[PDB]
Order: sequence, then structure tokens, then C-alpha cells
Amino acid sequence: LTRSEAAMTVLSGHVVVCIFGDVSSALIGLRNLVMPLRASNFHYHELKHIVFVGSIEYLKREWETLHNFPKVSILPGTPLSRADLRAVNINLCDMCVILSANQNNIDDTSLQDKECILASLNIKSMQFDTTGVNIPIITELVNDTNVQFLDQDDDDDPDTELYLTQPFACGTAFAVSVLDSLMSATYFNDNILTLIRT
Amino acid sequence: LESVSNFLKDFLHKDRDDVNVEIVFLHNISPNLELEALFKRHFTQVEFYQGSVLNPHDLARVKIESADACLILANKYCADPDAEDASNIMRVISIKNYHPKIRIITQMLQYHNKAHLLNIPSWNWKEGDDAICLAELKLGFIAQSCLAQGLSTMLANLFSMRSFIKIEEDTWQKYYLEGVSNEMYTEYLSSAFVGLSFPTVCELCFVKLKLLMIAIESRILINPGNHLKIQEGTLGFFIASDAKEVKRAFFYCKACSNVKKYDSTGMFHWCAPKEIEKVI
Amino acid sequence: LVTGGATPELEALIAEENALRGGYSTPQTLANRDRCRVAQLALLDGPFADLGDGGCYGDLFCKALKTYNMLCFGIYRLRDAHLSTPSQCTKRYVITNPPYEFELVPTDLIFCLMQFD
Ligand SMILES: [Ca+2]
Ligand SMILES: [Ca+2]
Ligand SMILES: [Mg+2]
Repeated sequence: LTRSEAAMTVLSGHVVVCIFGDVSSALIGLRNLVMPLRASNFHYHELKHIVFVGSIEYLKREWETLHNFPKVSILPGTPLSRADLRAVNINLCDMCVILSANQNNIDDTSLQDKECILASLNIKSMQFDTTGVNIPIITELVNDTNVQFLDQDDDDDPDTELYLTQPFACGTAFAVSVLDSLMSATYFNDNILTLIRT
Repeated sequence: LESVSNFLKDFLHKDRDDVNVEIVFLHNISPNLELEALFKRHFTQVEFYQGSVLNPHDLARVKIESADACLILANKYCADPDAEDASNIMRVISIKNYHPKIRIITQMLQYHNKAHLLNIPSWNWKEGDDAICLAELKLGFIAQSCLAQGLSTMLANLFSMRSFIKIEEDTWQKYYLEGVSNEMYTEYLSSAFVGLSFPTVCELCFVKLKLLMIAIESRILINPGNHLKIQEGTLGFFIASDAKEVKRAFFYCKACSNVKKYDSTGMFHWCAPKEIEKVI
Repeated sequence: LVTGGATPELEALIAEENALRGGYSTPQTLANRDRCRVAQLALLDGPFADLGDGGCYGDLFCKALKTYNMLCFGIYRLRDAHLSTPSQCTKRYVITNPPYEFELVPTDLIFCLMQFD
């Protein structure tokens, strides 16, 4: 797509995916996110549309595994562009998903989730003819201590565990560090990994 | 050492009035012996506490919930302007997250990063959040030197606090320093000047009070016409030697056609988007 | 003063769309042009030129303000103009907010804010 066709194509109940890709960034593997939405125990009229916003270079470095799926679209823009997020009907989606690929290349532990946090704040600071705070949003963070910047009404404490933090308790944030108990669970009960996988 | 030394020279200058605002520094590096000596030379006005601005515990330690404002200095000579802007953005995010209602003054190297920052939900420019963009202000000052050469020097010298310096030699430097001794101030002006024209109060203030007015508080009006009458309770953007002189402005009572030519706001010229090869 | 106006409307537009968008002419657009513009003017010709050698800056400030709604915050004076001997140097320097008693020389330029027509 581009600005024109994105704005005139009415979208509602869709999934908006915000990608901070780069030509040197690692491959996220968006196949694994698309396939559960595309599963066949949903009727075809019930399939939520998917649109990806991000660097066109990174989209043409991953599209080679996403061309057999329906209801998908690309918009070659910036996840932080207010014009793009307005053109994509962000206020009418069933989810916005924010992912970053530049997480391992840099080693600062401060700027790893800066783009995701800024995008989340920009989406929550939007005025619609309702505010942007009620939008359904999920973001993936590399550092668990960065979850304190996602919300402002909640009380922040570095000692507080991620599972106990308000944005995680609400399903607004997700980090790969919560999966570490799957080693122990899998070992004790060999069927649990397949029950979860299915 | 140089950043704090320059900041304290301008904040604590004798040409301001008798302000007793305490300065509290928050930094995660232990100060070297020359910074500790600089803080000892300011022992009653400066306190330092070692911590990270990203830590809510440190923010509570420096009592940022009751501070009048938070100032965020930037590394202008950094190797990576993008990295510096990102770090400053993170600092602003942390401070606003701890306390949304804190006045934040920060330096921003670029203008797109400034646009990125102003989307913060707690970022309120009306309440007093000022992002001093260095590239923007310097390019604006260079452009004003294209309308009148020397105006970048004229503007820059109005902010830096400077005392009068005088020497016996008849040199261009004496006159230049005498001119440099004046800063731009702001204060409320006497009921004895309400009901008069702006040119009239300017020719009155000029040498009788020894004060020059550039503007007044339809709010911010640069050099008003002769048709504008001074509102009761207004403030004047004086240029003066110091703050204790502009007190006179208060303390006086007769002590003698479909063409799109412009932008959407009607403030800049505009044209359709030209191709790059057309203008090469 | 420095960017030639950036009112809250323009700061919203550049935050939402990140380009200047062209507008059709309106009466409010033609009213928004009235704001002063910074200028230099010469002291060798025009109505101010009777302030030749030995004139007072206070006289110039007063007549400019009284008659042209115009006032000056400084003189862009030639570096060597305070010397007795003629020099080929054309370099000037900014004198800010000088006294009413301050002395003019005929080769000078004046910083001022001027009206719109
Ligand atoms: Ca928080
Ligand atoms: Ca001064
Ligand atoms: Mg003390």
C-alpha cells in the first residue's frame, strides 16, 4: 500500500504490526506470528486482516516467507509516523503489535526498547474524533526493567518482578524472560510442551 | 567540570535579582577532585547526589516531586547525535513517568528527534516543557543574519549574563563590551503607563528610566504598532543592564485566486512539490 | 522572532503530518502577515540621514520611534571608524542598546524592527 490506498481502504477489527527493521537487523520470523491467526478453525469471514508498518528493506528481506497467506498488507513507512498510524485506522484494530529487530546488535541496555516505548507512548498520546489510551496494544521488551515506562498511572519499582508489574498483569507487555520456566515444566511433564505448542 | 562551571556562572550571576533557588545535581559518575572543588566554592547553593535519573529511587532521593523544574543538559560534541538524542529521550521519559507534572527543560540536538519527543503523553509545552533544539535555533540565528548581518551576535549576547567591563584604551572592544553588558529581561509595568501607546511608553522609558522595550504580553507581540494600547497588568520584554534596573518600569508614578501562495496558517510562502532534477 | 512565527497551530500540523501544507487565501491569513520584520537601513540617505557626523543616538531613537513607528536596539559600527586615520577595512561590529548621549558617525548601519505594509 501507500498513504492514499491505506486511508481509503476501510479497516476494523484488524491486526496492526509495527516493525523497527533495518538492513543489518536480524530476522524476527513473522511466519510464526501470522500462522496462528491464519489457522483453519476460524471461518474465512472471521479472519482478522494483517498490516505491517516498517522499513521497506526489512520487509523485502522477509516477504519471501509470507506470500502464501491472505489478508496481508505492507505499508513502507515508520511505526512512529502519526500520519501512517492514522492512515492504518489504528483506533479500530483488535490489536497493535510492536516488535523490534535491533535488540542484539547494540549493547546499551538502555536503548534496546527505546523505539518500542516511544511508539507505545505516541499511540497512547493520540486524539481521535476518544483518546489513544483505550487502544488494544502489546509490545515486546528486551529488558524487563524497561516495563516501568509503559504506563504512568502505575507505581514503578525496579525490585518488583515483571509478572507483578501492572503492564504485564494487564497483557500489555511481554518479554522472553517469562519463558524460562518452560525448561523445568517440559522436563517434569513431556506432554506440556506439545499441549502448549498445539 | 566545564558544563557545571558554565551553568553556575549563568545561573548565579549578580545581574539577576536576589533569587535563592537551590541547585541539586544528579549524576551516576563520582565527581573528580576539580568538580568537588567547584561544588565547595558553591557550598551553600549547590548540592550533588550520585544516582541514575532512570531510577525512581534516585528521583525520589533528589526530591524531584517537589522540584520547581528539571534541567537536562546534553552532550553537544557527542560522537553519535542519534544516540545522545535517544539517551535524552529516555531520561525525559523516566522523569515524566515518575512525575508527570514536572517542568522539563532539555537540549535536543536534532529536530526530528524533538518531534519524536513531543509525542510523549506527559509532554506539555503549555505548562512549560521547553525542548531547546540546538540545530533549529542555530539555523534560525544564521537565517536572521541573512536578513541583517550581525543579528546572530546581537541575539546570543542578550542571554549570557555579563557585567560591565571598562578599560582606558580607545578601542572597538570598549564600545563592544559596553553593548554586551545588556541582557533581555521580563517584568510587569506601572499603572502610570496603562492607557498610553506602545511607542509613547517606549520614548518615555528609553532614557528617563534608562529602559528599552522590544515587546509586551494576541499574547506575544513583537514591536507593537502605535495603534495598540497597554492592557492593565501586562509585562514588558525589556533590554537592560540588569534586573534591578527594570524594577523602575513598575516603581514609577509621575516622578518627572485558487493559487496556494501560503501555508495553512498564513505565515510561510509555499509551492507544489518540485522534483529534484527541476532545481538542479 | 527566529523562525518567523511558529504558533501552536503550525506546531500541531508539523507534529501530525511532518510537512508544510499549502492553504487557500483567507482574511485571517492576510491578517497573520502584519507582524514586524527585523531590518537594517542606511544612515547616508533617506529621511534619517540628517543624523550625520556628531548626531546623538537618543535623537535618532526618538525621531525613528515618533515618526516611523520604528526603534533600534543597536548600531553595526565600522571597526576602524573610531580611529582618526582612514582605513580600507570594511569590518563592522554590533553595539547593543547604546546611551541616548552616544555619538554617531555618517558611515553607520542600524538594527531595528520595522512595520509591515
Ligand atoms: Ca510506570
Ligand atoms: Ca548585564
Ligand atoms: Mg544546602
